Amino acid sequence: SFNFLIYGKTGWIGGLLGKLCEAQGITYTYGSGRLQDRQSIVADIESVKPSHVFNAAGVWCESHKVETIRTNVAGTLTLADICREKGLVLINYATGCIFEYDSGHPLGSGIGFKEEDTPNFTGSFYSKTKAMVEELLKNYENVCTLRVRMPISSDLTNPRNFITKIARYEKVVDIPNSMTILDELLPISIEMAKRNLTGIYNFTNPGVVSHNEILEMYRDYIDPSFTWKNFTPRSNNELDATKLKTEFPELMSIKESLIKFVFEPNKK
Amino acid sequence: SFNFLIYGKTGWIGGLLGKLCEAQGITYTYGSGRLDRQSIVADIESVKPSHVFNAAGVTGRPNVDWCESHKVETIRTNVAGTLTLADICREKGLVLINYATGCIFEYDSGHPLGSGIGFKEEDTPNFTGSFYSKTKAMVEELLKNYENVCTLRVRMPISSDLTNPRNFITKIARYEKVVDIPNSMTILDELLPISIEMAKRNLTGIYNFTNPGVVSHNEILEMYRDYIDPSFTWKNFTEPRSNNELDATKLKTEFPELMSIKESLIKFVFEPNK
Ligand SMILES: [Cl-]
Ligand SMILES: [Cl-]
Ligand SMILES: [Zn+2]
Ligand SMILES: [Zn+2]
Ligand SMILES: [Zn+2]
Ligand SMILES: [Zn+2]
Ligand SMILES: [Zn+2]
Ligand SMILES: [Zn+2]
Repeated sequence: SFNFLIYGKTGWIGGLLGKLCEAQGITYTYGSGRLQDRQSIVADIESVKPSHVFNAAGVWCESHKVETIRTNVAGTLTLADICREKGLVLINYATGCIFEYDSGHPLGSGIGFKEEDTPNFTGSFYSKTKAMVEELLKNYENVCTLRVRMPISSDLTNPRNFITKIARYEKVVDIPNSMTILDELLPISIEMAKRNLTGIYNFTNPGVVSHNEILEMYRDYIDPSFTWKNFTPRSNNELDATKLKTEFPELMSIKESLIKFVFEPNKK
Repeated sequence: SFNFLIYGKTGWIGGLLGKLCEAQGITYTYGSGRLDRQSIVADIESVKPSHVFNAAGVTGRPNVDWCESHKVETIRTNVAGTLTLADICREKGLVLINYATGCIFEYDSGHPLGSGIGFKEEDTPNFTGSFYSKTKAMVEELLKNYENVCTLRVRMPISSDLTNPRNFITKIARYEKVVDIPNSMTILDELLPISIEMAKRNLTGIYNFTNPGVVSHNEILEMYRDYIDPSFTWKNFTEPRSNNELDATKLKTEFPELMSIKESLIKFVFEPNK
């Protein structure tokens, strides 16, 4: 009944999805093909005959911008199109870092950006390009787009993990941010496929956390001797968790979720 | 020396291009490939072109309903296909002449109606409420990253062929009332040859690609009347389409012989149709 075609095997979310699909006992296969060409994708689909498809491909000179366009724009739009022609729900792993605190959603307010909102942080190429694709993907009834931010998981060896970035910085800033606890949200995303959810979902845990709060948990739970300094353009914001929370009332707030899925199992 | 790969034989400009290459003795070929990399990659190796022309659409105001199937259809060809084509050309060192739209700008506080102040290449599209408009702006902004691509902003394209329903003149001449707004416009008969020359000169970046100056719908209809049908009649509105002027400085500097709409209209469109 359930059969998953997944793109991005050499990737963080891609790999974790594979391991998730073992322990869940779900049939899955990693897309051999390349997003850059439609021929590949059509083949994979017709060969694998998937019920759902997952896109975890992806996450500035010309060469690297062009490369990103080829995979994040052309490629993502092509997969979306094919999956639509075929009737397949496409889970599209994307970014929430296209918003930033502003006059209508001020730092410290509790008012988060909603799914329906216009991306207000689009100066950087990556940010703009990500906003462009998200806007375009709205016209694809089958696509479900997930706004992931500053992904964190239970494994601190991962240089991509946000906690291990912050515990490395010389000085750090202290700004509350919406973040994605992978261990919790990734099983949730799989459930979203099963329920055939589509549209945009902010895909962070509800509530916000700052670097100081995360470094405090880090010192207490995993290195009691740890020390950091504070400062006496990146994205900072809250995403509104309402829509994702309505569909998934078991979803945990960040601190509470950092404690269970990340810090308690790494205690030392 | 020259060998052109052209996309869009189906369409207005793409058809016109082919005829110009015939008339000028330039070897050209229309691409079989659907804008499917491998399909395009095949064309480039089969044709071994010196330059590539993307007229894959759409010539002018298009043009149907904006439902999902229709929006998606433009995204597949005008976004993913155009970006795929630009990519392959860039990898291969090939210059790509991309025919596109100027109808992504609108009269504003800093470029007011009647001011003679026109939008520049560098300017940020300010008319992007509608899907088509936002989408073409997106692609245009993205194409800025492909140094081999030459984006041309064509507005309300016009031909000496007054029988062609795509021609802006015959649209307006066939309508009951009309809006009368000064606009920048493109005389294909004059401007299409120039685009062949831009390719020859390996030009790149964005060019506003309308004739210098503006005409209103009325100034045009009056010329229709005195040149083709003196018995012609029309009323106005007393009561959203893109209305703007496009700065022609950059195109004129590169092409001094470029004429303004009115004189270009007279010479290319109306006089050889008396
Ligand atoms: Cl708002
Ligand atoms: Cl400006
Ligand atoms: Zn680089
Ligand atoms: Zn980020
Ligand atoms: Zn809001
Ligand atoms: Zn137009
Ligand atoms: Zn200006
Ligand atoms: Zn280069």
